[PDB]
Order: sequence, then C-alpha cells, then structure tokens
Amino acid sequence: CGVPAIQPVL
Amino acid sequence: ANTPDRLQQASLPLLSNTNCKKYWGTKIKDAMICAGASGVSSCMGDSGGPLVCKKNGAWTLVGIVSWGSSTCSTSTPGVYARVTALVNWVQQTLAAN
Amino acid sequence: IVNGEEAVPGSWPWQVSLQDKTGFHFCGGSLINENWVVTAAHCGVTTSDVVVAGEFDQGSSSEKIQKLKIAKVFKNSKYNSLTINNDITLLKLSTAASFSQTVSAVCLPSASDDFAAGTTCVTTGWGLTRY
Ligand SMILES: CC(=O)N[C@@H](Cc1ccccc1)C(O)(O)C(F)(F)F
Ligand SMILES: *[C@](=O)([C]([C]C1=[C][C]=[C][C]=[C]1)[N]C([C])=O)C(F)(F)F
Repeated sequence: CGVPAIQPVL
Repeated sequence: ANTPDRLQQASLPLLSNTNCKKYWGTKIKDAMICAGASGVSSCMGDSGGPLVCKKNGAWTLVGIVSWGSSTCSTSTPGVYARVTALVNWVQQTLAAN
Repeated sequence: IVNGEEAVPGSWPWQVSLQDKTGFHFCGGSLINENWVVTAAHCGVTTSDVVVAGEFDQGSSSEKIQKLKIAKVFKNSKYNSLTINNDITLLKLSTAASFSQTVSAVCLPSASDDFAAGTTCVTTGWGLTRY
C-alpha cells in the first residue's frame, strides 16, 4: 500500500 | 467561490492538539488531529478526503478531511479525523465483512 | 483546497470522488483496498451515491474512470455528528475496484503510531480553491 505508480510531485 | 475541475494538492504541517486548542478550544477531541494554519486550507468539497504523510516512500492515511474555518481561512488550522484513533475499528469492520 | 496546486494526474491513486446520483461531487474518499473506501461520516453517504476512482479532471470525458456502486455504508458507532468527533465512515463496494497505475490503496497506520507536530503531510481533493 501507499506507493503510487505515478509519483506525486509537490 | 471557485470549484476546481482538476484534483488539487497541498503540503501542510501537523499541529499538536494542545496547540490547536488555542484556536478551537474545547471543540478539539482526542480523535481529531489538526493540520494547516500554514497558508493553505482544506475547504468545502474536500471533506472525506485524505491527509497523508510520507515516510520511506510510502503514504499513510493520518487524517480524514473533517471540519475547520467557516471561511477556509489559511491562518486557521483545519481539523481532521485522527486515523490512529479509528483504525482498530476499521480493521474490525473489514475483518467482519 | 485554498492556495494549493494542481496534482500530477493519477499520482494520488487512492483518492476517490463521492458523487450523488446526479453526478455532483460532494466529498472525497480514500481506497484502503479493492473493496473498501474510507471517508468522513459527516459526508452522509447512502447507497444511492457512487464512488468514482481514477478521476483527475471532473470536467473531462476522456478519463477511464471506474464508477463503483456502494453495497453498504458503515458509519462508526462512535461518530458524534454534533461535535463532529470520530468522523469516519467505511463504504463497502458492490463490486471490487480494478487496481492499476491510477487506482490503488493508501496505507493505514497502526493505532500506536506517532505523528509528531511539525511533520509535513499532504491533503488532496476537489474542494473550493476560493471561498
Ligand atoms: C457525469 C458527470 O457529472 N461527470 C463525469 C465526468 C464527465 C464530464 C464531462 C462529460 C462527461 C463525463 C463524472 O465525473 O461523474 C465521472 F465520474 F463519470 F467521471
Ligand atoms: C467538507 O468538504 C468540509 C471540509 C472543510 C471545510 C472547511 C475547513 C476544513 C475542512 N467540512 C465541513 C464540515 O464543512 C464538506 F462538509 F463541505 F463537505
């Protein structure tokens, strides 16, 4: 859980 | 007011309940966790969404958008449901259904 | 979110949109696995509402979203709507969501996990950007 395939970028 | 078509995001800090009580007083309960008062604010429509914190590449649901400033003031802390206080119930409900 | 920013499409795979039968977005939610969504109890969800996964632009018709029916609504018995405490509800889907690049689960913490004041986290959603 918790690891997006598409990495969020802040 | 303005409602976005596209999903929004914002980084914001967690506050202590003791400190948050400086803004909300007795409205703050153990099952709540405050975050914000940092220049951003959750607002109407964000309700129910996640407040996630990253550690070692993974995101954990620490809060659920609950309530806050009636005007979504960015200098007031938003109040979220504290997931650590509610996860046992989540695990149980899932296991039983 | 006021003063937030647009997210990278599909980068918050657990983020779902709760919409009523008219397609109106009224609350956010988070997938914790293929069959369950965690949201706020005050969202007043009923089985006539729907869970939409894989969405980014709600004004777009070209996204391959998953409109999932809700089989049951579990409002935490501890929930107090007048003080808005223990504000959590679980939604059991009629049919499991199909996990993919844009749809997956967020992690849940252990009840004893400590999240210190000062820790920077992130919140997401389609709420007002201007009050
Ligand atoms: C039907 C509607 O209100 N919007 C949909 C998207 C949409 C937007 C514009 C034209 C068609 C569909 C949606 O958000 O409910 C989705 F879940 F189906 F994605
Ligand atoms: C919910 O979106 C809002 C979210 C919110 C508003 C203002 C400050 C912080 C969070 N919650 C409430 C109780 O209004 C929704 F209820 F409007 F749906």
